[PDB]
Amino acid sequence: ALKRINRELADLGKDPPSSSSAGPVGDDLFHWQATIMGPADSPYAGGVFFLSIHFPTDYPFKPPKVNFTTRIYHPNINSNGSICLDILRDQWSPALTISKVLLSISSLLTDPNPDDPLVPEIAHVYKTDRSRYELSAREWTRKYAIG
Amino acid sequence: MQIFVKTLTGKTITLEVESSDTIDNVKSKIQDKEGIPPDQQRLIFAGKQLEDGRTLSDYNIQKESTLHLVLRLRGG
Amino acid sequence: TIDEGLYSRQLYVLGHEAMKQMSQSNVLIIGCKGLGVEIAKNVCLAGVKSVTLYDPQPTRIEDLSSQYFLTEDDIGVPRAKVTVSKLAELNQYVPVSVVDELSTEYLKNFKCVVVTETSLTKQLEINDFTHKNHIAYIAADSRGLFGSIFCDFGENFICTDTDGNEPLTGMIASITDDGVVTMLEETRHGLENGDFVKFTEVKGMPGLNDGTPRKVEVKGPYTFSIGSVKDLGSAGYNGVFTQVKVPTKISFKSLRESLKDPEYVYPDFGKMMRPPQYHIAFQALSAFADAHEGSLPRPRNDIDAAEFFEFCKKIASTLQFDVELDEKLIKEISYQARGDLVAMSAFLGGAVAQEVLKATTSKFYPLKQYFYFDSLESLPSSVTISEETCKPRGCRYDGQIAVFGSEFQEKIASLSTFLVGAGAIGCEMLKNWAMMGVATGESGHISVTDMDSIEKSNLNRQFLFRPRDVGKLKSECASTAVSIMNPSLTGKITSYQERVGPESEGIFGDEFFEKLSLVTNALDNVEARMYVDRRCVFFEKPLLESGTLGTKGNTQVVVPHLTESYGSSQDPPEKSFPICTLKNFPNRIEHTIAWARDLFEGLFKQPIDNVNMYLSSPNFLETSLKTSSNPREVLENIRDYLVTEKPLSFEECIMWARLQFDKFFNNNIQQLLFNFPKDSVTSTGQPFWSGPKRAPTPLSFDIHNREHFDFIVAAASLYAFNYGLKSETDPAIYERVLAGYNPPPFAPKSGIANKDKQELKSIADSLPPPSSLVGFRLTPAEFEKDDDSNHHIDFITAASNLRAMNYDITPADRFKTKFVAGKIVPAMCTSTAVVSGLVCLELVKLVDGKKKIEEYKNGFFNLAIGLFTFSDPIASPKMKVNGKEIDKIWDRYNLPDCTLQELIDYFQKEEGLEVTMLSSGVSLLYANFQPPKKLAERLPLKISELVEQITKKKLEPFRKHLVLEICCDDANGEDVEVPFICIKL
Ligand SMILES: Nc1ncnc2c1ncn2[C@@H]1O[C@H](COP(=O)(O)OP(=O)(O)OP(=O)(O)O)[C@@H](O)[C@H]1O
Ligand SMILES: [Mg+2]
Ligand SMILES: [Mg+2]
Repeated sequence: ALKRINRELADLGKDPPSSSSAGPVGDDLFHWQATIMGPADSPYAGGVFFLSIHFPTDYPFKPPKVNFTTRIYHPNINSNGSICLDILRDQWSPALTISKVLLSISSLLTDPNPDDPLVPEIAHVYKTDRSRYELSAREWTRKYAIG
Repeated sequence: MQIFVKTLTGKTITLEVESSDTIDNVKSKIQDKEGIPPDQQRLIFAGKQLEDGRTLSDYNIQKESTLHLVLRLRGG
Repeated sequence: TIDEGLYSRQLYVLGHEAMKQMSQSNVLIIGCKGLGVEIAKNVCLAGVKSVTLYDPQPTRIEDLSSQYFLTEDDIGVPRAKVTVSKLAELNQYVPVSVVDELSTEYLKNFKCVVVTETSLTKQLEINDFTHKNHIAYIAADSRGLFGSIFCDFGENFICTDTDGNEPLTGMIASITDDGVVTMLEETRHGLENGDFVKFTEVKGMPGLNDGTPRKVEVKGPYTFSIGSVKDLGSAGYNGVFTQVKVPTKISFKSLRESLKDPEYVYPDFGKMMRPPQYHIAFQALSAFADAHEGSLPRPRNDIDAAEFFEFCKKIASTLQFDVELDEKLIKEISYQARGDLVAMSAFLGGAVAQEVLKATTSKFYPLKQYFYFDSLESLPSSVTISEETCKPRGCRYDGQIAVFGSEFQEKIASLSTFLVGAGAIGCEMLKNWAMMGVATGESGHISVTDMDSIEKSNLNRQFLFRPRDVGKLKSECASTAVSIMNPSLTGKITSYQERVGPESEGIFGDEFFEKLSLVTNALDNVEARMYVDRRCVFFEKPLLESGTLGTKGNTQVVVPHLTESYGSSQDPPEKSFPICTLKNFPNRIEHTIAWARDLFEGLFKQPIDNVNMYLSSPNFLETSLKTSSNPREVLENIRDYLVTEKPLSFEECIMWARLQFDKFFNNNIQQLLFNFPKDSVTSTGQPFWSGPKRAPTPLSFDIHNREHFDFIVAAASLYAFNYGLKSETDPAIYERVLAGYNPPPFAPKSGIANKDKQELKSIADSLPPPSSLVGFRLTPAEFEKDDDSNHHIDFITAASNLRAMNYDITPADRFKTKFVAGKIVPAMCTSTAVVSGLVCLELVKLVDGKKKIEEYKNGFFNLAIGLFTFSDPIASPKMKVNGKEIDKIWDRYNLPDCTLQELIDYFQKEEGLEVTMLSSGVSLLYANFQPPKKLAERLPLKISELVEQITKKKLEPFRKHLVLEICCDDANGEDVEVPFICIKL
């Protein structure tokens, strides 16, 4: 557990992710805070989203718990910050690094999936009235993800 | 060479392997046929648990040999 | 009419029909020694109609070696007479009787006949009768470290269930015109060739939905074939398939026919030449006993060994056995003839009891027909085993001294064991230790810990407890019971009610652990197993692990500096469903049960906790606002459960339950169908509600419907419990109150600044002040499956079935709902007996201090199919550190309480390695990439001071060591793995 977590931390330190920055909270190795920058070619451009990562006692044999702290208007992210990502529930394997999870979350942000949604109302808006979805996403990322 | 794998639940699996194959290849075949990751597979032949990095010929596993795929249980 | 309050865990293994057949079957057991009493105990706990005992032989002292219902005050009394009274207490539904005389014609009253400690001529006489009258016959034998079982269920035995697995079911994607059935994306059917399946909900091929089973030809992990479906249709879309299990006809041979041409069951494939040897050996034992007035060969006697080998030669010649006799093995069988070990008795008794249940239920695959087993690797080699050491001393351990000797008895009597857990395996282990004489010496001791209490469902497989003991601590009851069994254990057992974990290190500290000899786990979760494994690795103590599940079980041994620990391997993890599947798109009853459990928690537990916390913590509002993810939900919960929706009578509870019914089974479905109409399509043109997504339909409340009324009753009762109001059960009041209900109108909402903070503040000030309500609390609901009067399982079942009705899923009953929601682990007494026997067979290997790794065995078994397998433990991996061989698991660095700088310098100079990371527990003490100022602040501090500073917590006075994890790099910059550090405070 500790060996793997420190290996990931050192690997992050050597090569900056540029688009992300994750690290332990205070000195606790099992509670990290990460930052994701909104993709330029997305409604969330120019926004910073904070995520909380909880490594279980059985890491890497159980998935880390990743939640959004900032509020985001996304079809696959609900009000509690839960993320509809397969690799975090049952497809988790002890071979995926935190950087891979951050890349997966960024790819989720750059294009949502309304065909298997977590928030049906936002998915309906996205599928029927795209422009209103764009306006709502920009408003939310301007009044929550900036400042 | 053809070998058989018997699970603790009674299922039987037929694998087409060669005497020079490593245990890693056999575990990958078992994963393909069953979906069990290689790190969670416990294979037993003739009272020896097969370990990664070695070959079948190291355990003298020949054609029509029977292996057992087992697992640990949490109750009790 | 099965008492599900007692057979709860056993019904999940066998079922209602199997136990119904069991409750009408009579079992006769001939012989009341350790093996016979073990079989009778397991059968009485199982729940057969009745048990009859036949053993008129007077009791002897040596019989106490494995007979735990015999005392030293019963010498000279027939064994059955003194055993029936104690066997009659195990289960109140199973009478136990004794017959002083047995006749052949009397055998027709019994469904199964078990024979132990009987000569071969009598066995032939009994089997000649039972075989022709279709009576199940089992014969078991235990000689020292050798055992044998023989089963004969008749020529026309019908086995309805062969492997004991649940039928396989799966969702189809498309069925071609040639019968090629394909599963959904990345889904495995799990079928084998020759299976039978039946289809339902198949679109385009109605013929397949009749229910006629069809042969299966597996063409891969994702597709199979059923034949030609040309006539029924062209192609079928969607649908589900379910496996059909067909009965099998098994034909057995009589003992007389089976002696000449036996059929063997091999418990180990590493030694496949032995069972033919044991077949001759046991018959030679019978002949020797017949030629010596029923006396077996004396322990370690060479004259008797020679005569026995002559008998073996004669029998092998007579039976035309073309096998070369192994003289050493056969004479070993001769030497240990008078041995009577409680571990072998428990192992064989569990196996034989499972066979009896198979006979009486026609379930699972029986042994066919001979099962010869040996544990000869347990024979000590560090002591002198000879005729002088193995002679009887006139004590209760004669049956064990006849195998191991007096010196090994002295070694056993000095053990200082630690048993973690006091469940079924714990009770069996304690019995085995008491019988073996463990810790009865001047320097022996036993410590047992368990924080749980005895419940009604535990009495089905934990035989040390009685109905009078319900509500008491398991460890104390077990210690008292075993002290009753073996009086020499009086004052040599200490019982704790402490949970073993990080919070109990003050009791199970360095001083406690340094005195132990071995640790035995009897737990039921992996977290505690891993913790105890780490503690044993740190203190370098042997560990005995065991686990069971239904009819399956395993046992593992961890030996310091020899094998790998328990935590060096992985097990499959628990499966959790995606949140999107549970929340909106369920397709299995498990999804609806999980949703119903979440609904229970969110309706009766979380709001109550929020209200209680608000009325206790003076500054709860600000902390919740700045901490909770959704403070608006917390404020709404507090308002609703304090002022807005506070009930003043049970009628208001009924109205609230009706409102919740509308909210969760009619309105959310309407909203979902407004967002995704049934005719909607995805972005690729496919229909949305296809495959794993089932289109729901809102429910309209009908009072006369059973599920609706059940939900209303359960919800109203739980709400009244929350508010402490009297709850009625008469349907008249419910029907009278709900008659005058006007549903508020509902229309799905299409959607379409910081002023909301003003609304939040208005809600916050609308709440009554905490000082206005002093001494007022709301009782939360803590989930409890085992109580049938708290409406927990009732509510979960009703909600799950209503949501299934929403999505057209097949509902389940309270039995399956309780199994799924409660995370109940199926359990059996037979599997517990088998695992205890195997663990106690490895224990004597540990006591002897065997060094080679080929002498230890890890065991796995499945009794439903009669599978046993053993394998050597995996040796601990090695590594090269500074050109030295280091054990990767069992080695550590021992350092004083030096400074961080001194530790770094020591590693740089002594080991030649550069330290890059140093952590303790869950904190990072030192890292190479930290800023220089922080390091300069931390470098000159001692390790204890550094840990205290970083964790902001003083070290406890009892803390005598620190465990540090270190990552270091060599001169070239390559990372080299090193063992952990043990700082001595
Ligand atoms: N960390 C622990 N420390 C000590 N004892 C433990 C610990 N975890 C579990 N146990 C005990 O181990 C035993 C497990 O055995 P078992 O599962 O048969 O019992 P149970 O959990 O009470 O029963 P059931 O699972 O049938 O409801 C129980 O006594 C449980 O209290
Ligand atoms: Mg319990
Ligand atoms: Mg349990």
